[PDB]
Amino acid sequence: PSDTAKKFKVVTTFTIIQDIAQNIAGDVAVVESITKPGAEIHDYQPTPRDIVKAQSADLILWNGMNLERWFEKFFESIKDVPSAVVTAGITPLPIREGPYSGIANPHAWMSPSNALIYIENIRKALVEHDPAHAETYNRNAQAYAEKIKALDAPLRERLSRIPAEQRWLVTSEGAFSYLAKDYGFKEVYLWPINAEQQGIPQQVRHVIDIIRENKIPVVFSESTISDKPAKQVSKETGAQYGGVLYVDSLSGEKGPVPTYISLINMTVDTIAKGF
Ligand SMILES: [Zn+2]
Repeated sequence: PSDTAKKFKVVTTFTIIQDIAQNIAGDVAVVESITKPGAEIHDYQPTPRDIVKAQSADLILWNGMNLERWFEKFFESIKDVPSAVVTAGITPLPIREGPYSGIANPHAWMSPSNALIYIENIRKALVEHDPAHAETYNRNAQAYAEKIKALDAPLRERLSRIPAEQRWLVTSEGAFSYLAKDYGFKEVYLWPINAEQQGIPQQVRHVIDIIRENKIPVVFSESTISDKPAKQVSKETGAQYGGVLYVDSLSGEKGPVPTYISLINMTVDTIAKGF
């Protein structure tokens, strides 16, 4: 097939988009993520090796919706490589309280129906910038979208033993708003979006309140942030610590969450197991 031939190179900001894009690209392009699995993605601090990586790319993809607060500054260091957001056509859910009230929640990929839009935007970008391989990108995008569509029934079935009134999803970052909307959960979080911020101790008390009044049985944390506030809530309440949920990062390839599909599956399975 050729060990020497330089393939079209895509660099993504973080691992979820890398894996979605690699499924669309197949063996016709190579996709690499800037952030490493487990690394916090909202306020990531790029290195000089990161600049070298993106400079080597033919196309740079990012979430937008101000997810990657570092990206626009990072992109100043890149010359003559185009960049594209992958969330065009996504309906934002706003953050509802605090100093980020009204800012778009950037975690749109946790809705599998939204992931179809991610796939379409990535397909368009790949076809635009590497048109010689359009048939491969289109074939692959269609087959991957069908895989994602086929998740809806098993995911809903996996959550089907939790009656509507009990469907409370208590997490650390409020990163699950789109998933909660899709599957009919009421979200509760310890902070509305990852950031250096005040007010988490106050919110811990508020969440203990909500847990106690609704007798919610489980609370979670996520793979790139601290599990201490979540475990503070579980200690003070009848709720068990059920975490860890995956949203901002895949695991390593040898870890429990190597792919975007595995991420959606593991997050849903862990929620269901909590109940
Ligand atoms: Zn996040």
